[PDB]
Amino acid sequence: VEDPKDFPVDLHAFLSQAVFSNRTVASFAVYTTKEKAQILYKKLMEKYSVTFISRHGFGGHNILFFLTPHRHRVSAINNYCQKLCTFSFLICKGVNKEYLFYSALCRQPYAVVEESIQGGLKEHDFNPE
Repeated sequence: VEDPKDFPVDLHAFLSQAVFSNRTVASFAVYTTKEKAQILYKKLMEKYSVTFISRHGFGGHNILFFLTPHRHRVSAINNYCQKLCTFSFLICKGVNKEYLFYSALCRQPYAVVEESIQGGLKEHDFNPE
């Protein structure tokens, strides 16, 4: 069983593929092992002063979703996360459709493991589609 090379395909519409873009953004996702995500949940929370972070389970792996008070390049966030990894896989992309992405991670086949605001994010926390 090979490690994933991208996020699951049911999330593709919500993610930015432009991983080398030098525009700064404020919503990110990471797909990695349960072990790395447990650690990164707290480390990213502190490093980037996140306004929200959640950790979700899928197929033996985890996905982190987080929002930041300041904008960052995806490559900077990826660089920080990759420092924890040698053999463990880790995919990091910007999230274009914040609430749609988070809400997909709160329905099967995904499960919320922990999140930083009690009750999570609300649809009304973002503009309507």
